[PDB]
Amino acid sequence: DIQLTQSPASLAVSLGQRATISCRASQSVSTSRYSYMHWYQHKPGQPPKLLIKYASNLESGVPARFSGSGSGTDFTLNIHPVEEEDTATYYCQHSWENPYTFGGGTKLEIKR
Amino acid sequence: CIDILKKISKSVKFTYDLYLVTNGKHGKKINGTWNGMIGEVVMKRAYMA
Amino acid sequence: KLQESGGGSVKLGGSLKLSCVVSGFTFSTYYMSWVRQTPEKRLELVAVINSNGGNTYYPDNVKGRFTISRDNAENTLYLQMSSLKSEDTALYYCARRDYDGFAMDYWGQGTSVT
Amino acid sequence: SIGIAVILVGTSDEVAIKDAHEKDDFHHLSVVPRVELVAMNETDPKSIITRICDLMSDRKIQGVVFADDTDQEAIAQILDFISAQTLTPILGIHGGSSMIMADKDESSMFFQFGPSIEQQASVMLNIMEEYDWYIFSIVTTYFPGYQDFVNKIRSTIENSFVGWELEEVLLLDDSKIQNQLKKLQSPIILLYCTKEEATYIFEVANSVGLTGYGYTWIVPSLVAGDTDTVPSEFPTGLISVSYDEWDYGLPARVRDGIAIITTAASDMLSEHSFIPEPKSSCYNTHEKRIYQSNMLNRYLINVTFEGRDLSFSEDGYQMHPKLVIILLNKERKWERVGKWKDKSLQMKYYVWPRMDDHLSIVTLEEAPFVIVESVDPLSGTCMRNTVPCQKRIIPGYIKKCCKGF
Amino acid sequence: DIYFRRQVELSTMYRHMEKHNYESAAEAIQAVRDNKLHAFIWDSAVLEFEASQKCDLVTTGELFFRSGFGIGMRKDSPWKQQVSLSILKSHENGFMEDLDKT
Amino acid sequence: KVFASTGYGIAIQKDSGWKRQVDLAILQLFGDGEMEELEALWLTGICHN
Amino acid sequence: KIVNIGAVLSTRKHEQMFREAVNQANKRIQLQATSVTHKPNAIQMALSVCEDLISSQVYAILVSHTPTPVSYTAGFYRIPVLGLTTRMSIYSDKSIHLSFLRTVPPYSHQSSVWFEMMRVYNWNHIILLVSDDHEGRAAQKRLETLLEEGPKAEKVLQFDPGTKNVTALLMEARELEARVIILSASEDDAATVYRAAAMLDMTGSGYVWLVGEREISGNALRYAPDGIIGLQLINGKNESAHISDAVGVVAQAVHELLEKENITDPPRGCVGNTNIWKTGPLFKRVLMSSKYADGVTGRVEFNEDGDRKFAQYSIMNLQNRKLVQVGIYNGTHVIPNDRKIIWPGGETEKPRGYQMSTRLKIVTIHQEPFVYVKPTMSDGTCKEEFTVNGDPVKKVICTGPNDTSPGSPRHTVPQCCYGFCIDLLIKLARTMQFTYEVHLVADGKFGTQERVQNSNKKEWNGMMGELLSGQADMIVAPLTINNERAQYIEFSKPFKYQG
Repeated sequence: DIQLTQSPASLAVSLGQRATISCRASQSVSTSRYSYMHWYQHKPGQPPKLLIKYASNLESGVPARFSGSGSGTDFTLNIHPVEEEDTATYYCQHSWENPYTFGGGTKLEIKR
Repeated sequence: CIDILKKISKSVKFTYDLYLVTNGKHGKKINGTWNGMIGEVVMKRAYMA
Repeated sequence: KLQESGGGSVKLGGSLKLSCVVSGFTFSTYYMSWVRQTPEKRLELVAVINSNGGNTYYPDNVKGRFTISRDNAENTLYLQMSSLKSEDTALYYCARRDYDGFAMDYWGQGTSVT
Repeated sequence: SIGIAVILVGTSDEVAIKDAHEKDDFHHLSVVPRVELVAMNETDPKSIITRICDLMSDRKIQGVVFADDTDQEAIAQILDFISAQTLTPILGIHGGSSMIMADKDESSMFFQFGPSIEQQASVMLNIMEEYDWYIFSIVTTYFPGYQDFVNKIRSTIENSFVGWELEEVLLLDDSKIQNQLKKLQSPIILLYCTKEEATYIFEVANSVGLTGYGYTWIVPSLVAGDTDTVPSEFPTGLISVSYDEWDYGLPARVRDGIAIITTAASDMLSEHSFIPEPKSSCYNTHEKRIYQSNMLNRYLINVTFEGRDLSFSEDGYQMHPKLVIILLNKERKWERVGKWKDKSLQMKYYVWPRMDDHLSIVTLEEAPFVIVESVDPLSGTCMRNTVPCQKRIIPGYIKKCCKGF
Repeated sequence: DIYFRRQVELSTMYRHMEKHNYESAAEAIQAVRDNKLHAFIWDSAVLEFEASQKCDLVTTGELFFRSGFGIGMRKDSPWKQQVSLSILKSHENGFMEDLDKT
Repeated sequence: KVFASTGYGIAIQKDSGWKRQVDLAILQLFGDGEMEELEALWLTGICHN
Repeated sequence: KIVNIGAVLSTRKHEQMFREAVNQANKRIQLQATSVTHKPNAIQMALSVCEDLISSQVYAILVSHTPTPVSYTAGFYRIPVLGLTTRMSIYSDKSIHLSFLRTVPPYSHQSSVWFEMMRVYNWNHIILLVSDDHEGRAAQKRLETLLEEGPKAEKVLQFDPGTKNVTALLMEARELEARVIILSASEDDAATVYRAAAMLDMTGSGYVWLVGEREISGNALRYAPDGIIGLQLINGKNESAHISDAVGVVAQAVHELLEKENITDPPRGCVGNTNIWKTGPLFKRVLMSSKYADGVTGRVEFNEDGDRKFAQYSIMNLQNRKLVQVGIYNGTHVIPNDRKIIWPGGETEKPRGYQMSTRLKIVTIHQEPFVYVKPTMSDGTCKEEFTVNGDPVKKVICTGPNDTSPGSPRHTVPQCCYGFCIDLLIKLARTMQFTYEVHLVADGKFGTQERVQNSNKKEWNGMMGELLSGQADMIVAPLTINNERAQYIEFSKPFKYQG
């Protein structure tokens, strides 16, 4: 089975930085013309929604202080610059045929 | 070196004329002016040495 | 839109009905889910449904330990689990899915099954 | 439960349809073939689009295959536009459906069939390696796709040990064409054109004087067009491949496309809970078609049935088809040469077919005068400045690499 | 490899030497002393150095190529003429021969 | 052992375009070894060895 | 002799001016005007396509705004078309045979004017960025045709459309010795480069910038620095002028055509009949030979694609949010004199120059005796090594690869150098030259032109690949000279003669 894993799962950088969060897995999933992972991010307790559909496809009512790239077995998300409401845990999902494959979770704080 | 020139004339498809050095030997520079084959070609005739 | 109804404390090997009130959209053409959030934050699965009620799908380790029923007219999904061991103590989220639809667009708040 | 249509235009064998159709080979996996039969007689691509829109492609059936018996070309564009607007798959079976070899954008589907032109160029080399005979000249028309396989074959020869050469590639379409054909000294003239183009060039080349006995031509079936005609001017003993669908007939290709749809459906539905429903109106969907980034060609490109991996490329060219190599005749339009199946060449008699200059030479190996090596294991032939041996298997084709002083 | 590919007369031996080809010269340098290797082909500039330096090897002469060691630049550089002029200047003092001594 | 590293070269002054043709033709001529055979025709002595 | 003509048009006013142009071109031989609306949907255009083909007397169809789901049917019946509002280069492939004799050029033909910019400039330090698309690839082959005759500076820069990723790619372009930037992409990628070059200060002094027309939109216009020189096609929007000229060209065509033989009209209705109507392409041959003396848009003539014969180009300079129209390009004739050019560095003059660096990279492999790769000291320095006369030999840093061993690409090692040609470069840099940079090649190969297996590409490897890719600038090595390396790479005088 493919398994997503996230790195680094816990960190805290100051304001206005290039907050890059990588995610790794075993097999290449993004093949034909669309990429395959949905970045989820939300605070602990509350469900803020998806923010990136396939690789960088933003959703309704999102900030512009982040981006997502990567291919093969290594995608990533890069928050740049860094907001003040960035005390949330971020998540990865592309499933497979095989029902649903999840990653871990990256909790981020703001240095002060 | 004549047969070398014959292969060059076959490769780049050029004809020629085989003129000889009559004055000077090889380009001895006299008061800044070459004689010889060098003073021949520096007279701008598009010469070949 | 979505709000997890129930959960609570279950005994070892016990059964629990997991409900979720849905307000805003219909069931007979739309697609939802049930995922699991451990206290160790290991994202797992609870229930896989169809977009039209239809059929369902069972995740492999929890297969045979739950059943799903969709009452489409009253807009509340039902989920009756069974044989809940010590390794199902986790926060469970109900989430509406996409039109693809292996992404999720909407979410419930989250029930807590101990 | 997959609503499938099989559609034909004329010359139907409906009992082979009734017979092929085995439910026990679809032995209760997730799906059952809800099959419906359509027969037509149309030269009418407009009503072909409209009534199929009016059929259960809007209402019930999510997947359909299609066969023909003609040589039409716009069926490619009909494929491309239904692929452009509808994720419903349409497939190519026979006639002007497998004769469709057209490049396209990343589509929703393709009229998937057997071989490519790249496979035909490779087996054309494999025959010229095996039957010890040497290409030096190609001609082409302005058909899109001419130069890729040309640059392929010439660069493929440049990496081999022994080497074919090349006189000329003639990109063409003023009857001084005969004077450019006068410069061709190869025994092999490869050609990319159409059948009416071929018959015109056969009138031109027989007006040159380079006719069927001296310099033999080699075509693919797309140049031959229909594989069941000598229209006007076909010279004797020419070479062509399509061809294993002729060995199939109707119900083998029915068992091909039906089981490919049912398998690739269970490929998706192996872990997916459902299948996307057919959209209620083809020319008025326009909101529901964008609900599915389709992407099921991951499961369509890798389908194996009865131990046969019907695997395609990205443009739906089958990676493992069978190739039947066929000669013409003086009286017939095709007879036989042999077969080809996925880097396996099986030809008849290992004798170059012909219609005195050659002299059978008997000899014994004695170094340094005669040195007999074997053939190279990577290719199967002799090197530069070596000649093939012929020694009796005690067929006599033990063929080795003779050389020496 | 380029010269033995383009000359088809020894192409049989070029196919034979294809089967045992090496990655660096320092391998064949050790391998002649390993005495599993009959002969290696190289420019004389390194060969007569190693014959002079370490010990216990010979060469049979017969300079097949007779070539030089230029300097590689991109085409239409502004650094051809004056650079080759300094090449002449390094020749016109024996400083080339000085580094040859050193 | 000699005291110079010098070389004879064919000269055309300013050689507009033809320099590119002639130098690749020279490297072509060295690329086949007929130059060595021309040394066997011209530049071979008897009493050295 | 009455001839119908279809015309897929958006509004009824277009069909009215179409009918009036038909009556004006009925001066000669009669014409007939049928009115075709422009369908909003693709499949409905393919629905209503041959309800106008019931009238078989239509011999040409005008189209407007993609017209893909209607142009195929006309090329399927070999009808000569005019794609009036086409800026797409996919139809410029005339091997599809669903194309038309050209109006105004689709996009890429302005690059000929970009090649004629060196008739003003003769610049030869020019960098090209291409967004990876087929239309970009067609512009690539257009520039390669334009170069073959100079401004032959730099090959290409590739770009993947759909990501931002500019700075990580094109940070190298700050260093590549040239000042001319040519953009060929979408408008959104144009805004992405605009903000990233603002972050990189790549739109400062010296940096002259060249764009096309479709990059110029209001999203890019907010991010365009004031000083960019932009192009604009003359009569991009006067559709009715192209309508009346198209009526005059087809009336010239049917003026020639009504004096011919073997007319053989199309079938009435699209179907129920054969589809190999033979006088289709012959009418397109007549339309290929049809000319036009003068019109409201000027003299309409045809190139090999049918293109418009010195399509004039209004040129603008964005100076403080206002596109000041610089003047008119007309083929051989140039933007004459009239308006002052503000350049994107606050400059008033054209920067006629570039940046010949005093820091070049000299990359080579290890080769005894001429190179002895020595490990550095404990502080990363060199051991003081003496001659036979005690002279300190110059040990400069030969910055190695990430290999200490081939297969462990981890140890990016300093490895200060030792060898014969080291002192030769020391001599040359003392005499003439600069503070260099030295790297050691990873694979350690001389490298041959090996065939890549990706549909007939052949790429030099090793140092030959590095110098051809610009990773190295000077190659000092004990390397022989063959014709093969001399096919592309300039060689110096052969220093050490050898055998």
